[PDB]
Amino acid sequence: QVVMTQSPLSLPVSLGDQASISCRSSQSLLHSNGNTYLHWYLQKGQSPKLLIYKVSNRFSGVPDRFSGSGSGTDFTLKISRVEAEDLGVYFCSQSTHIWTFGGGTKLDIKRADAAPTVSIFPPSSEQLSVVCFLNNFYGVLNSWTDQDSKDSTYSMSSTLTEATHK
Amino acid sequence: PTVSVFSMFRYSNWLDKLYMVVGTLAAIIHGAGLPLMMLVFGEMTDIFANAGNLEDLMSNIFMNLEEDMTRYAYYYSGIGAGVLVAAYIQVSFWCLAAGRQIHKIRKQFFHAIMRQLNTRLTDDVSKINEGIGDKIGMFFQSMATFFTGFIVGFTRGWKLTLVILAISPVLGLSAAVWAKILSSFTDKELLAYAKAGAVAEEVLAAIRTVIAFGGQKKELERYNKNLEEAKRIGIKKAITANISIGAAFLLIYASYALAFWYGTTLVLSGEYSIGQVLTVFFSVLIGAFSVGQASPSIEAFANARGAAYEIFKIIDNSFWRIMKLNLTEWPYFVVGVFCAIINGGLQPAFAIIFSKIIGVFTRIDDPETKRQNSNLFSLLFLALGIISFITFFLQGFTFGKAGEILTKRLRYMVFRSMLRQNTTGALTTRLANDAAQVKGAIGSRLAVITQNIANLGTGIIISFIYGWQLTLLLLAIVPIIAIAGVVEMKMLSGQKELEGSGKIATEAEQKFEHMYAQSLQVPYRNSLRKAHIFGITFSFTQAMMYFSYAGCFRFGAYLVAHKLMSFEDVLLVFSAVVFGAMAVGQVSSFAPDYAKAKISAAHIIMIIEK
Amino acid sequence: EVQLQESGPELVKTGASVKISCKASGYSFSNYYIHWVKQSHGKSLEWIGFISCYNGATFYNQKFKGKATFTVDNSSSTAYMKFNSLTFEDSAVYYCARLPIQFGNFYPMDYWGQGTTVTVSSAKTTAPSVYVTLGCLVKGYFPEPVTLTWNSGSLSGVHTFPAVLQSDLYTLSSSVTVTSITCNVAHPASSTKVDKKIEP
Ligand SMILES: COc1cc2c(cc1OC)CN(CCc1ccc(NC(=O)c3cccc4c(=O)c5cccc(OC)c5[nH]c34)cc1)CC2
Ligand SMILES: COc1cc2c(cc1OC)CN(CCc1ccc(NC(=O)c3cccc4c(=O)c5cccc(OC)c5[nH]c34)cc1)CC2
Ligand SMILES: COc1cc2c(cc1OC)CN(CCc1ccc(NC(=O)c3cccc4c(=O)c5cccc(OC)c5[nH]c34)cc1)CC2
Repeated sequence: QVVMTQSPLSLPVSLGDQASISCRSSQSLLHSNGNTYLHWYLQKGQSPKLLIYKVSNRFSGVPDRFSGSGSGTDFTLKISRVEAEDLGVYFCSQSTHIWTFGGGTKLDIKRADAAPTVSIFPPSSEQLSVVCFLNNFYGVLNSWTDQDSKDSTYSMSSTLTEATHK
Repeated sequence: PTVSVFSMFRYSNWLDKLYMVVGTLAAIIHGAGLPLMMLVFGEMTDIFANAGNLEDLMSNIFMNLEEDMTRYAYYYSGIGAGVLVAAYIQVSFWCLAAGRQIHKIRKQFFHAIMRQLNTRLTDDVSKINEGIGDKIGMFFQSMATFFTGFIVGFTRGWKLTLVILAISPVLGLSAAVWAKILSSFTDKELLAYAKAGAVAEEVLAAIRTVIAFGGQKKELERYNKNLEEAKRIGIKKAITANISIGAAFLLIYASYALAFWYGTTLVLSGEYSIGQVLTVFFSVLIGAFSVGQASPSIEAFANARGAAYEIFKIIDNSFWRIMKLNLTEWPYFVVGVFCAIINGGLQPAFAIIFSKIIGVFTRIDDPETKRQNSNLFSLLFLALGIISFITFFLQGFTFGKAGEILTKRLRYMVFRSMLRQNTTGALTTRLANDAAQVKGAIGSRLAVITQNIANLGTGIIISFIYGWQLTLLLLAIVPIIAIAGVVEMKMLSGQKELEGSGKIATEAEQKFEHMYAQSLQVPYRNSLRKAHIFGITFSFTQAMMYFSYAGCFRFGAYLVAHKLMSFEDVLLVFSAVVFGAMAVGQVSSFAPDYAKAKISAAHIIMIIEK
Repeated sequence: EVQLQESGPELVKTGASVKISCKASGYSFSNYYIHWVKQSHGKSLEWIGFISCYNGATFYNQKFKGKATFTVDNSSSTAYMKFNSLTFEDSAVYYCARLPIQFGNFYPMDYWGQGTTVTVSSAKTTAPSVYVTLGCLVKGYFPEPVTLTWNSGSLSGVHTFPAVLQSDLYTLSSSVTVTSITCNVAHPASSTKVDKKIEP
């Protein structure tokens, strides 16, 4: 089974700039017939859509922003001008040795860093568990929100039944 | 000048009307049988293709192929048995109705010609017979083939059916011109010699005057000046007939090229399957060709209505010495034999190209490589068409020109030896027929044998290379498939026992007509028996073509499932062997009686050396 | 258009069976395979197998043989995948994709279904327990979802975190932030509407 590895598990980008997503197989994807069967899909609760196939061919109806390159065990998908309808999860797929897929790379909006607004809460005593809230940054369990649609930072909740940021 | 369509059948009783009705129903059923065959053939092809694609896919990592092919063997055999019965009933009932009516007509005409004109009693009744018999069953069968083929086409794939519609007018016109050329070929040959046959008869009828006045060297020149025109008409016919049939062949192969280019486009786009393409293409193409083939029937019916007018009005009121004859035409013979080799070798070339373009779709490959291969094989269909046009024309033209040169020379030196000297009828026949048949023992024999060798021998060799087990199985039925082709062309062409009763009519009341009626009994019974005999012969040879499918593809399923063969090889062997046997039969149906031709040559050589 | 409409979300009891469907439209159904792909949370997609939409011939990934079963209804143009003896490890999103039969693996899976989420849980319907930054802890309920609002949709600054399994029972927390309020929790499956006011 060929193992496909995507180097940036998360890729912070900026609207209008450029993005490049890498894929690397545990074994050469060049077929004995001279073709390399590596494809790139985009996933948004919608169906995955094929963008690039056979390394560099753009699918029908795909904008000219998406391009693909790569040779053997090393492939790349470049988005030239990251628009706002491109934020999603891009994953690679091989079909040379058979089907295996890459782990996916999520495109995220890049912004200036921020610090967590850590807030502690003692048990409400109506019972117990302790809750930490780390808001607006860029026997225990954790839960993360997705990137906010406006300010575009993250938030985190931790509950037990410190904050190591950059 | 023509009688009514209803008044044409006024001598039919309840039994004849029943024969016509049931024969027409059987004709409709028989004609509907080939498009259903193509439907089943497409489904079978798709079974094989899907199995092959799945095996190609799971290579590195056919279970039900034989079980699936038993059902299709059953469908093939059921259609074949239905066609056997329906073809028998059609041919038999139409011949019986025609024979009973022609008998009643002959008796009534001779009764009326004496209750009161020999051509009208011999040849006109034969024209009526040719008009109201088999040809009507043919016509209904071909109409059914056309309609059913186009229904199957539009139900399986309307896009491809429309693309072949755009071509079907030209295909039906080609088939019509082809069949008309075939029908009128011998009549035109007899007509060309008419002006010289007149001079021959009028000199041989007054020979004493001629050799008394010493006009030998002048009657010879009259005959020669007319023989030149007969030869020129023969050359022109050899040009035009062969260029027309070559254009028809070219059009068939170009239809293959176009329909398969478009169909492979539809298969590579995922919209069609290759079996669907095969079904649609073969259905629509065979239907469009059948339409054309059904036009001699209309011409014959019109001629029957024309002939019935006069009648109903009257009623109402050494092989080495033979070859050395044609020796100065060795250039024509070299070119013709080369072209006959290339012409016969087009059936195995087609088998290869066809099997390859279909085997492109029975295993997986890159879509770009599949598009390239499909384009290449469509182009190869077109190249086959061009080559067939050229070589068919050249073979026909060179052999026809050599035959014309030989016929003119033989007529000339035969006349010269008769003048440098056995009734006049016998001599006119020796000049009109015996001289015109010596070519049948040279150029026609050479062409037929060379073409049949280059076709079936090459087919059988490459079939033994690709799949010897299937080739061995199909060799057992090769003779029957060839005979099926022969019988089918003889049946389409409509191809003496009345001469005895022609004497009682030529002599001439009630006693004479009673003698005539009694004289007709033996040929009447002979025709009523030949109706059944030919019906069963035709139906059996037709059904064997349907049974070949069942046998070949059941054994091919076995071989493909046990890995001894591929579906592409099974297709190649089927095409090559089976349809080369059919082509061998079709070509051999044009060969003239070699025995009669050698006899004619012997008589000609006797007269020339006398 | 080519469309592969998948069935809807399914919540199943552990050890039971579920059949999910993929209804194809806009193309010749029988010229393609339907592949099934599984995606667990935070993992790579995983190929389960395919079935031929022509004759129903299947092929299963070795890990899934006996665990899943593909069928095809050629009349309705639908493909089905059925599980047996579902366990918690089968909670995932399942996609269908089509592959041309003519090209095999020499072609991508060009069109996909939108995905069917399958949650295999053995728990029984349970009502939640509801316990400047303020927040609510909606702990120990089943099944999802649970609607949380502050002052009945009156307010900005909210931060509803996704629900997390804690021993077969979801938990959830919220976060309102306002400089110097009611908390309405609506669980339909329990038909509960608890409105707690936060007090210092
Ligand atoms: C009644 O008319 C005709 C009678 C004759 C000839 C031509 C006629 O009409 C044009 C040629 N004479 C000289 C010998 C002679 C030389 C060459 C051939 N080889 C051919 O392939 C051929 C030639 C003419 C027509 C056809 C077809 O129709 C035909 C139809 C279906 C299938 C065919 O092959 C697969 C066909 N093949 C031919 C045959 C024979 C013999 C008598
Ligand atoms: C490579 O694929 C293909 C190749 C081909 C075909 C189809 C293919 O693919 C589906 C169709 N073949 C088709 C051959 C083909 C052509 C024409 C015909 N008509 C007649 O015989 C015929 C019809 C009506 C009246 C008469 C006569 O009064 C008549 C009188 C005297 C002599 C005759 O003749 C010996 C006569 N004959 C006829 C039959 C068969 C060609 C090759
Ligand atoms: C049940 O089958 C058949 C029954 C009958 C005939 C033909 C049948 O089979 C097609 C002839 N009929 C009268 C009309 C008639 C005349 C001639 C033809 N010539 C051809 O089709 C043909 C010519 C040359 C080469 C090939 C091929 O390499 C070939 C390969 C695969 C499949 C094919 O075709 C399904 C092929 N065809 C042909 C057809 C039709 C009556 C009985």
